[PDB]
Amino acid sequence: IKPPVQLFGLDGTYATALFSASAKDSSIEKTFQSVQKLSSTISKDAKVAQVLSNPALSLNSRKEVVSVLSKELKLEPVVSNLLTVLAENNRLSLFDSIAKQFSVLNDAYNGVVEATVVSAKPLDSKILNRLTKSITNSKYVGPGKTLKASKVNKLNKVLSETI
Amino acid sequence: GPASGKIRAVIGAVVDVQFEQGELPAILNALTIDQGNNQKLVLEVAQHLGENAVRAIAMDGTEGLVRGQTVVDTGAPISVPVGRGTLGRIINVVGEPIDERGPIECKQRNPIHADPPSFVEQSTEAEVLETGIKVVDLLAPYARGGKIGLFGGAGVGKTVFIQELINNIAKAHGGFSVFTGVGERTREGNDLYREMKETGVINLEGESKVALVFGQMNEPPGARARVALTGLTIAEYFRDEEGQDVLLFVDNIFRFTQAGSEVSALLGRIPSAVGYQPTLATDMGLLQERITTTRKGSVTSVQAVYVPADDLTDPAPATTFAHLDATTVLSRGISELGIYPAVDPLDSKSRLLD
Amino acid sequence: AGPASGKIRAVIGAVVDVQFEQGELPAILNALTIDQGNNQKLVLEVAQHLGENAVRAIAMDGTEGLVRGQTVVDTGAPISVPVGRGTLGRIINVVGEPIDERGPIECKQRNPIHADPPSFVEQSTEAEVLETGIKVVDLLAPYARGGKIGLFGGAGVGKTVFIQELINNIAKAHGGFSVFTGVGERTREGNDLYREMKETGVINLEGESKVALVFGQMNEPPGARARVALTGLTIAEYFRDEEGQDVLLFVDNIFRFTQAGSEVSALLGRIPSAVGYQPTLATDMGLLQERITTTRKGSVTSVQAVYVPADDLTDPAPATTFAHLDATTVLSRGISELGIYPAVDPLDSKSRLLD
Amino acid sequence: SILESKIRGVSDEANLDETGRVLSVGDGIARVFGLNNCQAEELVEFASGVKGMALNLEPGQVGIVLFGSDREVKEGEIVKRTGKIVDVPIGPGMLGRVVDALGNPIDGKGPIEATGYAIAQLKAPGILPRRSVFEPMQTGLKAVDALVPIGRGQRELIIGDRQTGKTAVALDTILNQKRWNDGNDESKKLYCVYVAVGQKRSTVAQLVQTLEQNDAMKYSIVVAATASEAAPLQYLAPFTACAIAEWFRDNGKHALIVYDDLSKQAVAYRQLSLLLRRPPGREAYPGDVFYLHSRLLERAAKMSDANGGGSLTALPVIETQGGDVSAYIPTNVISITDGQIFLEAELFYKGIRP
Amino acid sequence: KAAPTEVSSILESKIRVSDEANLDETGRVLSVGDGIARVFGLNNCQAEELVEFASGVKGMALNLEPGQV
Ligand SMILES: Nc1ncnc2c1ncn2[C@@H]1O[C@H](COP(=O)(O)OP(=O)(O)O)[C@@H](O)[C@H]1O
Ligand SMILES: Nc1ncnc2c1ncn2[C@@H]1O[C@H](COP(=O)(O)OP(=O)(O)O)[C@@H](O)[C@H]1O
Ligand SMILES: Nc1ncnc2c1ncn2[C@@H]1O[C@H](COP(=O)(O)OP(=O)(O)O)[C@@H](O)[C@H]1O
Ligand SMILES: [Mg+2]
Ligand SMILES: [Mg+2]
Ligand SMILES: [Mg+2]
Repeated sequence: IKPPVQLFGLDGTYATALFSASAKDSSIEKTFQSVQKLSSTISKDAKVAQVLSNPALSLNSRKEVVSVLSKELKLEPVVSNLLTVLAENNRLSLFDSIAKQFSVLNDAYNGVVEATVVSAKPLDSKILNRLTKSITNSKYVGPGKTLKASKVNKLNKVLSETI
Repeated sequence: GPASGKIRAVIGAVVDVQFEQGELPAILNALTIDQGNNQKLVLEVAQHLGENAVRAIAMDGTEGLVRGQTVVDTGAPISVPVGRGTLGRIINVVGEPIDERGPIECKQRNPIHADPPSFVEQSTEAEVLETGIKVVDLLAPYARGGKIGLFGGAGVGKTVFIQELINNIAKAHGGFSVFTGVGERTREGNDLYREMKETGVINLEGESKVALVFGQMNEPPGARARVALTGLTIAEYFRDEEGQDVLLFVDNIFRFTQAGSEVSALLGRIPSAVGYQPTLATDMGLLQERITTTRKGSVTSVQAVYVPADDLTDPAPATTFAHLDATTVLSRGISELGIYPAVDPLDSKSRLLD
Repeated sequence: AGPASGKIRAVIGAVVDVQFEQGELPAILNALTIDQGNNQKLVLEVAQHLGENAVRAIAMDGTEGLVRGQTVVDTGAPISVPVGRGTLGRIINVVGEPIDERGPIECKQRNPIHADPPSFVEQSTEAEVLETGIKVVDLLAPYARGGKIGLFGGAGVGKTVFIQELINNIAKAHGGFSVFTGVGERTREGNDLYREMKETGVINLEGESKVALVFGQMNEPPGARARVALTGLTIAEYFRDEEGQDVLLFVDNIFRFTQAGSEVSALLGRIPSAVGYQPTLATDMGLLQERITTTRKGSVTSVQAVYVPADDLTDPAPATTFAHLDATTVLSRGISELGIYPAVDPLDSKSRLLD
Repeated sequence: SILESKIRGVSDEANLDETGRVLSVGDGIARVFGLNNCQAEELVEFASGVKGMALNLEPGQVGIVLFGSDREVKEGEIVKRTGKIVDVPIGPGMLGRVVDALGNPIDGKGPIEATGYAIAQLKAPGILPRRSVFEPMQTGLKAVDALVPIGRGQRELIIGDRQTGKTAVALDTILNQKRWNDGNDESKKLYCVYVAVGQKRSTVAQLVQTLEQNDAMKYSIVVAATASEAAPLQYLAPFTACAIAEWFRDNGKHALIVYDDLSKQAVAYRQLSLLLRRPPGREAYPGDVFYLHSRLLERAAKMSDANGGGSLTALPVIETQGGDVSAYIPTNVISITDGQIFLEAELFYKGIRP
Repeated sequence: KAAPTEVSSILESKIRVSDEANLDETGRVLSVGDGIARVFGLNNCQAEELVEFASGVKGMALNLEPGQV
């Protein structure tokens, strides 16, 4: 099963290949919380980040990081198989790219995205995009909206072209 | 227990060996590979790709090797037999005898990869060497103990020039000879051994004074490039440990640079001029500097170069002209007129013409 | 202050990749300062942007001594150079600094080296002849006043002697100021040109000068040689637009500008063209030749000298500059060996004022 | 936890600040994983004893070029940093010994009495610290002193083919200065600086023996740089020889450098750049081919009276192929030097020497 | 910046059970073009060995790398 989200084709195919086998028997909600624990214990920790950029590893320092971040962490399903495929193919240096592509699939097929003005929009999980944008723009413009560039730059360029 | 490895990739002569242990092999190290023919294989390590894996170059055919075979390391380089036991026998690139006369009973076995002489161990001279030709004793005179180059194209007279000089100078020189043919023909190797036995150069039942080294163009790329290092190791031991005027005869010298260019594309190196290797001046300078005259003994090198499609501006012909004292270029235009041989007087120069 | 500080991530030759923050990255053709160990600095011009909060910069000096992770501050604008009357008589560099040991250039304004050329409506055509003094230049291909002049020739034919002889009889009696900007010259040619102008009255150290000296030979790296043409043309363009004077830009040689860009084009991620050249040969040569023209504010007689590669006019650096020059003084190597001083071709030289 | 997983595994010490681990090495190149505080063109020392020069600095690795043999360097070796750049020895005590490309003595006379430490890649002189060439460099030849006379501070090229008079013109000018160097006039004496790059082992020993017998090796620096070493040693022979001769010109003496040859230095720089994963240019060479020869020759200029009054003469020999001067490396060196000496092969064979 | 062999199609077979058929002698054709055929498998296949496709075309395994042939 391939969802219509594209997401590049070479670098973004790591999380898309594992999402097909993980979408059976309701195993998609547990993969979101387990993928966040692997990136938070290798970045801001200064302990297990001694083989992130080095070309050593080799079985010893490659299989010990996948077992310590699954047994004592928070993994029991097929979450331990994701780190083993990146250790033998030399792909442990880009762990943030594999965890960021997994959260984009659940937000696209079960919610809205994009933006609008100022900050973010609302990203509702209704159905159509036209019926949800008109009901959320009137409630967000009144509440808040401090409004603290684009309209001033377009007016100055039109006056210089006619002179 | 020796260092055992596993084959990971094999593309022609290049065979990537992945060692399971942390003690990986060094460069220019002989590696063994058992198969099933009472001969095994000889693989020389070239570089290391990393991740407990080094790219090796086999000296024979790699047909039949599967992914995951046992690769044992010998711990040293490709050793060969040296001394007086190699005179009269036909050795190969790995030091094994190919004359069907038993094994070479040698006392010591020196490696094929060794450093050349330094600046303090060199010895220069200016002794002229009489060859017998009228175009060589007046134009470009050869020097005793130096490097002689017989350049020329195909069909001009490169193989006939080295055969005529060895039958009138090496037969009464006193020292031992070293005829190491690299990139020759199949019929040239058998005809050279039969002619030297009837004249008194190689005696199978007596005393000999000429070392023969096999290695034609019928082998792979690893055996042709390593044929020059095996023949030069036997001639260097007779001039340093014994102190004798050895005579190294290579035919041809252009096959050493052409064999390394075909295997340089699979090792990761980029191509150079006319599709050659990038280390052309480094590989040719390491082998030509060791075949010189030192303080313990001299070494008259009489090699022959092959012009690439009749062109002296190639990367394998112009780079070998700066490491020879006397040059003998053979033009293709004078060979069709009736000149025997086609000795070009406007191109052959030497350092003893003073 | 909000200075855009960057970190050096890669350094191979003249190209140096600097990694900055997200959103605070500099634009193209921006000067990047770098603190070294001496009292000077390491100027680096941003060429392209590789992405991921990183842009590849080209150093204008020696790249030896830079480590991975050094501070790289951005100036915010391009390579500023000193303009006005203060640059006359002093030896300026590619970054706008003095190299004559005569103190700093007291300039009130500093214009950038990277600027757009003139439009089609601001061009002013002319048909005036300029007398040089030679018998073969005043009869065959006459030089046009305010146009581009190209002295084509090979190595050892007479390219450097042709620009020096014309400056001692036309630039010394002109009303405007000169601008001798040498790019890709020699070490001995720079010292001999400055000493000859002081004894004739062109460059006065204690009086008034009318000749701008811009250093930058082949002794530096590839970044300073390619940026030497833009730094020297910025001082001559200000005297013809803001002041309104007939400037005279002397480039020696003009062929060194195209060869300097191809030396760093292989390390920047570009494919090679013909005869080992860069793919942007016609785009880089047209952006600098169109700005040294004659507009409605003033004229600019460019007397550059093109160097043919081993006497070959069919090269990509010689044939591309023939369409942006009015008078072309092509020299031949066969007439110089017979005794003709100089070797002026009477049939190969053409001009637009020969009507 | 993160602290409990590192106690049962992780790695050891080995800081990557001043040291590094070699991940891959071969064909002279050596990719060292680490060295964050290492500057560009810095001297690196491996664990086996071979020196290195980090020329390519990436974000994950660091390409270092070895100055010797890569047979002792393997994967995982420690590569320490010296903290300085590629420097060499200089001073008045270097006259009389055949030094190499890094300042080490190769003649067997012990240590070199160096008075300072100058870098190899130094900046050339400006237009304000240079004067006109007014001194006279007596070469000894009657055909060179009357026609194309050279002076102290100029760069005279010596183009020509092999065995035509390229190396003979530079050797005659150094021996002709014995009449002024044996006296007491320091302003008329000119120290020689022969930089034999690309030559063989027998050619460097023969040239040093002829100068010592004619009382000329006592005030001449010999830079030994044979073709049997690495590509980084032969390419850095021009920058190391120019730093030793620049000490005499900045004090009040005259120097004379002889870069023999200019064609051998261009082939050594393209071999090390092709193995470091870099794009080539024209004729399978690097992009900065013309900038490498123009920067080393621009430093040999005559200084003014406020800088000491010294000068440095450059004698670069260009090895041609059949008299072709319209090549890539031939036309680049002829348009940077102040004149050239064409050595044709037609008049050299008839007897008109040179 | 990446590598070949296991990619998309070849990377979704080792996560379950890549057995059934004998991969030592047979193999799946992953790519074909310019007179070549990148077959995924052939572990026990020797160098310069004769092969056969599904349509009846013969083949010769030249290079034998890890994961592809
Ligand atoms: N002195 C000579 N007189 C007549 N013919 C000769 C002489 N020397 C060589 N040849 C001819 O030159 C040819 C050389 O053949 P071959 O050795 O195969 O090519 P190459 O010399 O290029 O290696 C021989 O066939 C021989 O007939
Ligand atoms: N009018 C002239 N009379 C005699 N010789 C000249 C004249 N003009 C130039 N030359 C010669 O031409 C040579 C040019 O040298 P150089 O400037 O190095 O090369 P290029 O002119 O190609 O840049 C000088 O050595 C000079 O002797
Ligand atoms: N004045 C001279 N008289 C006689 N022979 C000379 C003279 N000058 C040079 N030679 C000869 O020219 C040869 C040059 O050899 P070499 O230096 O190896 O080549 P190149 O000169 O091309 O570098 C020497 O062997 C020498 O005998
Ligand atoms: Mg033959
Ligand atoms: Mg010039
Ligand atoms: Mg020489």
